[PDB]
Amino acid sequence: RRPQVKLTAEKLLSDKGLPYVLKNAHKRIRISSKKNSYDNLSNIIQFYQLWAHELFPKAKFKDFMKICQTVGKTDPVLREYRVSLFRDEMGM
Amino acid sequence: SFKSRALNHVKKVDDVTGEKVREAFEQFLEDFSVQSTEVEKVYRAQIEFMKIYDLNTIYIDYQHLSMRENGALAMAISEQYYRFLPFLQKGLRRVVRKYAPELLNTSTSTSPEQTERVFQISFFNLPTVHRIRDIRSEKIGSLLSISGTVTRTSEVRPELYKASFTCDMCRAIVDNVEQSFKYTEPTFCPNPSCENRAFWTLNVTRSRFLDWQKVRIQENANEIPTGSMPRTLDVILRGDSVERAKPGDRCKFTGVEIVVPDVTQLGLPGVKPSTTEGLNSGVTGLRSLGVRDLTYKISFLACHVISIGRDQEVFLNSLS
Amino acid sequence: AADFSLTVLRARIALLATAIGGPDYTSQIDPPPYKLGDDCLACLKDLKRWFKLVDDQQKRWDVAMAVAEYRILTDDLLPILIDWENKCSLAAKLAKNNPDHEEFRNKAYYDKIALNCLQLLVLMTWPLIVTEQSSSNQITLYGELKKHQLVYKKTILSMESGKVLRAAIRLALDVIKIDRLSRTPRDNMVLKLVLNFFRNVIAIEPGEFTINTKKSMPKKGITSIDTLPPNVSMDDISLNTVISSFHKNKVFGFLLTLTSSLSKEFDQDFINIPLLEIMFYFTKDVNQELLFPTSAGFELSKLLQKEHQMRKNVIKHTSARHSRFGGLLSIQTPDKTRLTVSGSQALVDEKIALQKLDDSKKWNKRIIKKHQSVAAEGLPNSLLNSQTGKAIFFTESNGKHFKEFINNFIDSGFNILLHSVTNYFTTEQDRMVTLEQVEYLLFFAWFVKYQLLRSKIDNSADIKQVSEALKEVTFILVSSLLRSAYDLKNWTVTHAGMIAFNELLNLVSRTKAAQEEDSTDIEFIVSRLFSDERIQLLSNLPKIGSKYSLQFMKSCIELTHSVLKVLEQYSDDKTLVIIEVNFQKVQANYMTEPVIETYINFLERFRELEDDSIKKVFSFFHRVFVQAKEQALLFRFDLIILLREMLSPDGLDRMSRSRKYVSQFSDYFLARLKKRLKKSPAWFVGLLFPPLHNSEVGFYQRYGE
Amino acid sequence: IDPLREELTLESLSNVKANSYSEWITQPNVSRTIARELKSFLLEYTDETGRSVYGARIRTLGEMNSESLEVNYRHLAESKAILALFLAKCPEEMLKIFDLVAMEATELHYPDYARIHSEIHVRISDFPTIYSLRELRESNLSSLVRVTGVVTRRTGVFPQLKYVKFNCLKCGSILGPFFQDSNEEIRISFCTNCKSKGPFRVNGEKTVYRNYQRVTLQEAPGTVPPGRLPRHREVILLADLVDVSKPGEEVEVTGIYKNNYDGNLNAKNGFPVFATIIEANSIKRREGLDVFSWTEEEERE
DNA sequence: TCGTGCTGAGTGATATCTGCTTTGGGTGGGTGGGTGGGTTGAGGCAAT
DNA sequence: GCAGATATCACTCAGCACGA
Ligand SMILES: [Zn+2]
Ligand SMILES: [Zn+2]
Repeated sequence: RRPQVKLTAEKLLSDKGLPYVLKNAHKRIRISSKKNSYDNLSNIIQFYQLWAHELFPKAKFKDFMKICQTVGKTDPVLREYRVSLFRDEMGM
Repeated sequence: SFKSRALNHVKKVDDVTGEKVREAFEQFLEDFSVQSTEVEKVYRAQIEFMKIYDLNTIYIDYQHLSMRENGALAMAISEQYYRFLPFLQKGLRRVVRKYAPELLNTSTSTSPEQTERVFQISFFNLPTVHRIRDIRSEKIGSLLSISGTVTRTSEVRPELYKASFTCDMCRAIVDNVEQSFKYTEPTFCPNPSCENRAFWTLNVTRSRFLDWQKVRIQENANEIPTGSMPRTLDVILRGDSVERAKPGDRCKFTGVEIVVPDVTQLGLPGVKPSTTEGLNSGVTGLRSLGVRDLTYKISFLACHVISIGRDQEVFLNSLS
Repeated sequence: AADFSLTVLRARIALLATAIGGPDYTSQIDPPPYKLGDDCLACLKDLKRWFKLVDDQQKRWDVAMAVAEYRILTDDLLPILIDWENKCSLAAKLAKNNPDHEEFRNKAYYDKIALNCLQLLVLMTWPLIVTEQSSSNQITLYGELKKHQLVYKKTILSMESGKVLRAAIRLALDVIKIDRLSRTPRDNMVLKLVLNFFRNVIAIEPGEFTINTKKSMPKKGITSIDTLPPNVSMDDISLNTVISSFHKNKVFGFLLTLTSSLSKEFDQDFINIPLLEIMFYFTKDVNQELLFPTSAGFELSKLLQKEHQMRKNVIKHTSARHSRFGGLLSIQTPDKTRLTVSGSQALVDEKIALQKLDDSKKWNKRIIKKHQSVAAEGLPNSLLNSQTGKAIFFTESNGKHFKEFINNFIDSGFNILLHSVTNYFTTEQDRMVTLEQVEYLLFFAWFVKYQLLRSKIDNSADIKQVSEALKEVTFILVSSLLRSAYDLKNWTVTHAGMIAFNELLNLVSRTKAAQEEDSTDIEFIVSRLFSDERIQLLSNLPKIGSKYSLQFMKSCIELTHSVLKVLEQYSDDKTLVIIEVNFQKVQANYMTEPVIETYINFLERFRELEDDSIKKVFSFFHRVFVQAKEQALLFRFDLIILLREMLSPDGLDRMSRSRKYVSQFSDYFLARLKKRLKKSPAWFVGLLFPPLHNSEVGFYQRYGE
Repeated sequence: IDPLREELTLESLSNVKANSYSEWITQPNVSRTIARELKSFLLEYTDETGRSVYGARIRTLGEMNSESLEVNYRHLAESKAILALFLAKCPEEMLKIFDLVAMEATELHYPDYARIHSEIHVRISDFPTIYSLRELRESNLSSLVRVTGVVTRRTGVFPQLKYVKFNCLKCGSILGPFFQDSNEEIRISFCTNCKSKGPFRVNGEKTVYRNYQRVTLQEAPGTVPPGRLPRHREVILLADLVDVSKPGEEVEVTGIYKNNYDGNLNAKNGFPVFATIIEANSIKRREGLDVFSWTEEEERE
């Protein structure tokens, strides 16, 4: 009767998602030599889990990562953009 | 013709700590000895005594357990007794096989009724004795001794130990089903082709039963605070320790403090489900309890019991 | 009619059973001996005919079930067999005391009866395999027959302290006594029968729980998978009881004599496969680690100390107050929105709050695990499907006897047996069935591993006792079997061959290390086993291993580590030639995304893993990270989650050896990742999706330049 | 020759080849052998004087139109020990076979006796082993036991179905005949005609009933150790045994000690406990039978 | 070296279904109602 | 009309082999 919510390229490419990550990802995340490795890993996973929950509350963190892997493998439009970001850096 | 999948017993994860405790218990039961007036193996001699006289229960002194192996074995058995009890029985059975093979089986014509002997381990001489008021929920599943006065004694009843069912569709057999607290029936038929899942018939002839007696005890009067209602408790006796406690007298029990759930909520065939003013609400969430809540009630499984308080030739023989 | 026919068959079998004989209760002697009926041999022949006509030709098993239902084996055959053994013992006593004394009236009759009972027992203890062509009747009567065979094994090992084994040994002595050149085919048949009897006794193991799957899993679910008879417990049929009974009856001596004299006093066609299968079954589940290390008290104290640490770590997550105390937390995310998390412990620690928010989610992504039981392909339970850690516990005496027996065999006749088996099956490569291949490879691998461990532990023993392991013919046979298995997609034999190849590599490396001068001969063998096709196959093996069982992945890890070690050693020592082999290109062939995926999937089960496996996986991780500088491969997200899970207080034990490697690898990976991320902002998104394969930006993506 | 018609010997019966006694007895050949041996014992047993005791007993049974043939356990043990052992270990099936054999023997003397009564129950009189309500344990389940006590309760006489015949509600199919155990009600969880798990009902107005009564047996006050609680059980009396005792009597009950699943007990106690009751096979009052009774010879004195 | 169409498999939501009482007892009441039913007897204690 | 326990059907997804 109702199509299942699914992590499509459209949601990822929306303002919330990859654009949000590129906007503010280095400022919030911070790996410090003084702090232990566990704390830095916790901080990184803390940022990414919050972003995923804001974007895709449906799936847990590990499931979100696996779905992201599959989508990146499949979707061509996602590949287009992923190549594009790298291309801009080569330009820079 | 049909689709089937198989689960292998070797896939099970074994308990390393349980096996280590089993080995330690076996070693203690084997090599332990006490200096007499000569030195003799107390427990090997006891096992020989049982073999000759056909006894099920083997009494073990707790002080001996504490003495050996730096007391680690004693700590393991006392702190967590419900967990380690099966492993102790396995070790006892292995030792019996090693030394007295014939004791394992139950004892003009042949008799096919040769069932496995259900050994029972009795612990006594605990360094400390508690009271009914000192019983707490922090020590559920621990080996402890209590004292009280027998106020009632229910009749001896048979308790379903290991059932054996037959499918109503293909007339198969499923044996060695463990009953925890209620009438438990199998779920999946072992036959790959059969589709039966909830229709079974109990084989009352091939099953096994244990003697069961419930004894109520109240705290001794002198121990009670002035002008206070005595607190009662329920004690369960099994095996050879039935009809040992008697009404009125004062006895010392040793065993494991267990907690009995409200079996009606869990689901009993035939039966229907179901001071404090609604505050005694149990725990909910299980799939079996779709919307109902489970409340608990403390009890006591006792393995040892002690009674605190014809012609000339018969008496003379007793006298040394 | 069919039901009436079954009833008539059961009645006839019961009547035959009552006609075999019975205890002589009339006699005053009341260890009641089992007297024999006037036509006992007639009943034995009738039962043999029943088996032949019904069980095999008609593709049925009702006859076996009928025989078991009336306790024919446990109440008749064992009595006559043990009484025959006792009578022979008395006869030998009389003969030794006085040569003229001869009281064995109808001696020939007694021997024929004993042989018939032994053959019947062997027939009743044959392995049961379920195949696709088996009839529905053959399928519906599997569990019952398995339970009956378990009861048979228990009675065999228990009745009169297992004197049945002594009787079989006595038959073996009677057979061997006659001269080699005077031996007729019947004697070889009897020897094969005895060996098959021993194999059947050792092999019997509990069956498997098969359940119909026509409809969905009920919410009640599976309650138990116990598949034991009523009166039989696990310890009764455990290998410990088998070892104890064999030692008490002096069974190991017979096998030692048979193997020692092979190729000097016996034929090889009726001997090789029986002993080979017997010894594969003997070490089917044994783990060599247990063999080579009160002690129980110290181990119990250590385990209790570990459990106490685990409990302390768990206590940190539990609330001091009761469940219904209450307390709601509202954690606000940076985008001005707050999510509510309950629980007292979530108030103080943010990590616990986030973790609970994660767990509260209900939807779970699919995980499909299609696995086939060994019984489906007609293979027995062994290291292939058993847990990595499942250890059979032995008593001190039984373990000592097992060690002594294995040591004597290896010192005596392992080489001759291996030579005979490998020659025979090189003559007969084509018709090999999966069972024989798996058994032979597993036997080879187990014995080589045990010899390696013994050599490492002590120098008193010698390493040449496994000389046939390095012999060329065995290596060619193993390689051919592995290649055929890979070509035909037979994963079980593939796993067995992987284990065997790992063991061969360990052996070759150890022998080269021991004596480098004599390794010039060894240098010949290595050139063969590193062929281009073989190198490609080994490189591809890890790639496919990702979507398979844990044991297969463990074997992949082991084989990869051994291959890398041997290749590095040989490249460093001299110029490796199969085409000169450079370590760089072979290393590059091993750096691929599927390999890393397989490794990550393996390390996901670190809780059930051992220290050595963790050390090896992290050694390979270090190799990929540093030696080749391919950090882009490991810049994934599953690795980050796994690292945090393992370094968490509730994860891998803090006071553990592996934690040092985990911490070092973390530190290094985090430092390098921070450097790269600072250099390349785009990697903030690359951590999620797999690496590109685009020529324009692939080089920049991977190497950053 | 039909294999099912073959009969074993007497000695072979002692040699048991089966998991349990009931399985051994239920086998066709063993059943036929047991029937033959019981018939021989009934038709060939003689006392010191040589009089055929059971012939006269059967004649008297026919004279009074009674449906009970009292059999002495000692005579059976002396004649065929194995049969006595089987009867002690497995009372239900042995008693069924004995009832059939006794109905054949009775028809031997009175050919048309089937018209008067169709079933002649066999009652064991003197069981050597005597138990008490205190010493009964799980090992005595499903075996013949002789106990002594005093009746302290009794219920009225009611008819109980002896052969039931159920029916379905989805398809309306009617199930076959069954045997109604005195302790547990017949339960059906699946049909055979429509083969559905739907509800059921009791139908087949044609049925054969039997009398049924229940009494509460309590331990004799004297036998109870000093100041201990007496132990009581419930005894079920079927046809031919109802109204054989009234409250305040000392009786000896020989019967089968059976058990069955009771949901109420499990819910109450909290453990899997089964209710137990004794299915009476013979009731006697508690020298001889009665001193007050006199004989024709005494009346002359 | 690799991309995509076909397939078996398994949950999710939804269809029918039984049940909607239940129960002996005064801290479940009598505005829930008797067509849902409840029929002691000994022993202890205040009043006198 | 209403809540709960139960079983039915339909739809969509990850693996597989071949062809490009
Ligand atoms: Zn079934
Ligand atoms: Zn029907």
